[PDB]
Amino acid sequence: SHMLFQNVSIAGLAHIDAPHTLTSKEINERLQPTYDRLGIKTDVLGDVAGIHARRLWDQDVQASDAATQAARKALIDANIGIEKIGLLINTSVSRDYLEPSTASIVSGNLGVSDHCMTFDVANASLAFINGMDIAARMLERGEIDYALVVDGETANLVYEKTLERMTSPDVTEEEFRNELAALTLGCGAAAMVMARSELVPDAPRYKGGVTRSATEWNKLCRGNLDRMVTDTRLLLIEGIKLAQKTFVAAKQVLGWAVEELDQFVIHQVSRPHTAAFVKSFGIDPAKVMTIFGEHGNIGPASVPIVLSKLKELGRLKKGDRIALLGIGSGLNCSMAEVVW
Amino acid sequence: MLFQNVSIAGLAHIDAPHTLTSKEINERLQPTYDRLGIKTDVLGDVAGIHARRLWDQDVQASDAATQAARKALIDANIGIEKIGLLINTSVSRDYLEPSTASIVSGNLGVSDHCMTFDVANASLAFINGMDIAARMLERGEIDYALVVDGETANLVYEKTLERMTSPDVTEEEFRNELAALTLGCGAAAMVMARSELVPDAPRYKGGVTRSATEWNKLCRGNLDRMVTDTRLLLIEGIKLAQKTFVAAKQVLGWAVEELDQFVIHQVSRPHTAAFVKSFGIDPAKVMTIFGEHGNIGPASVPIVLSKLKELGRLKKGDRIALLGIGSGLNCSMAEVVW
Repeated sequence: SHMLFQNVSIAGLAHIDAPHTLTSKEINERLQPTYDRLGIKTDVLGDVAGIHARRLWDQDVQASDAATQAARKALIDANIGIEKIGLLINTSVSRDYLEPSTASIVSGNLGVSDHCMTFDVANASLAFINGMDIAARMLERGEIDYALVVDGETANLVYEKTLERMTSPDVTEEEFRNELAALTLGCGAAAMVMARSELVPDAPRYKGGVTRSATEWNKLCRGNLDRMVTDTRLLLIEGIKLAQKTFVAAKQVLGWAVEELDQFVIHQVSRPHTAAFVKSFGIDPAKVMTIFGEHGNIGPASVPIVLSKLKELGRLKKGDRIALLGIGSGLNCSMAEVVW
Repeated sequence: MLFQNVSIAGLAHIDAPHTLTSKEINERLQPTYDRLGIKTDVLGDVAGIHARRLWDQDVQASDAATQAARKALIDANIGIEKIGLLINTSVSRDYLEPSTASIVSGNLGVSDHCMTFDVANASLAFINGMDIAARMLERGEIDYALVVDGETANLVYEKTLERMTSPDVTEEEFRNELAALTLGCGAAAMVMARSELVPDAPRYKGGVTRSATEWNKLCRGNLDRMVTDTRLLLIEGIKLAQKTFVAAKQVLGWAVEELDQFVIHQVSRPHTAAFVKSFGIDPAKVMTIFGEHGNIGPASVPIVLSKLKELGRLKKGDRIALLGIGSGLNCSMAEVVW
């Protein structure tokens, strides 16, 4: 068995795209005097990072609100009412308060029953996979019939404040480079209904996968509500090394061979970061969908949003072996498999 | 259906070093007490908090959680390389990203096989963390797990006290920020393990959870502010626990008299007393540290359990109930057989 999940399925899946488009052209327009003062002549966002646009919410939209929208849509996709949900896990980096959990707020909005167990899981960009794993263990045991995993991300504040700091006449080069990665973030939401396979015989199967870590690199990317500081160079270098370890483990327990997988759903930080990843592991780029160019990095929601879009586009066929890959601040790297 | 192969290998707690008494707080609030015409000692006489502990300046949650974790490892007689999972369950947190757990892990020097993340669920998160770890242990995914929790309330005291002594504050502003002055600093950590590795260790049975998420607006807190309505929390919490007991006194075969210890999360002395009274619980079987330490959030339950252990109180076979009502509302009840 290799400790892989049995009889755990995905009954429903949905994503929400934030409505307001913010182009990198517009951002560069604001940053140009700082660019000129700093001697920067290259479009670091559009040409280097490879981000042309990202999406934002309204100011008054909280993480719980975005997650709730995604959740209502996932339930419809699974054709079930909220009364069937026995577990709700929120996995977003963004959060309303220190307490209560964002999950309890979303659950309050949806109207879960008194039997519904809820809490948040936080683990940077890999948290949704952690949420799926935690749910999978309860579903496999048969403690619950259905679970919701939800994730709403809000980057409005970090965009507002970073742009203000970076347009300061007294901003330093170092501070500018430190905070630049925050301008690759985007808003969005995703939700997944998981279920015991007996209940949804034709639904895709979730097997789970492997995790490797490098927690001595926990300082590389630190973020709060209004600010994110990132060592992009070291993230690339140490990320690839960690992914290498995880891939070796993935071949051991998942029996993976790149050419035998049909889709790779990869969490993305930037275009060259992804290209380095794809190249180092000999992956077919035609099996790697990217939304980064127009939506940017949506944290832990990135993986399920891309998966949901793949389904929406009709790219997933019955029998397709789908790899869920990611490197998250930690450092952590998780690799799991979905059989459509 | 309960957990069969899950044990508690190690347990530890950290008491914060600095004492701030309610008498000392009241001296600072006295000019505001003399305005507004307030003559009641709400902290000391009503809430039942006479003191709390604060960390030194610039101590993060991860620092406190790291301290507790080092002690829990020692109590368990294992090195950090044995740990396959580390969960941080604290309300307090260093950043939104990355996890506070990854920072604690980096401090400890966990191996590249160690899985880490945070769990947030108000005062119940430690029990959530124990359950999540318990399931991985039973599946054979890991042999040892660390559940850690450090809380810091230094900033929320500094900020609230600043506000309360401002010349513009009203009687209603004042009252609604007394709740923050019932919080305390502290940290706890637990090592959990597969039972065939630790045959003498206490067994963890798991438990039940009931929720009333319709009341998620009652207690909202951040690092520098907390706003509450304690009165509503009391009635609806107890009502929730009653539903949880129906499930608890069914799945866990629970009967109040046949339980040896009650490790209960405390919001205040009156809240605790009403709970004990409502369910016919022997109050002698309910150890309390609230009077001296205040509310330590989700670390409260493991801290008291650790203190019970250190006292050499618990005996083999003791049936211990971990009980808590958390912001949500959530109510979890679990059993540990010593």
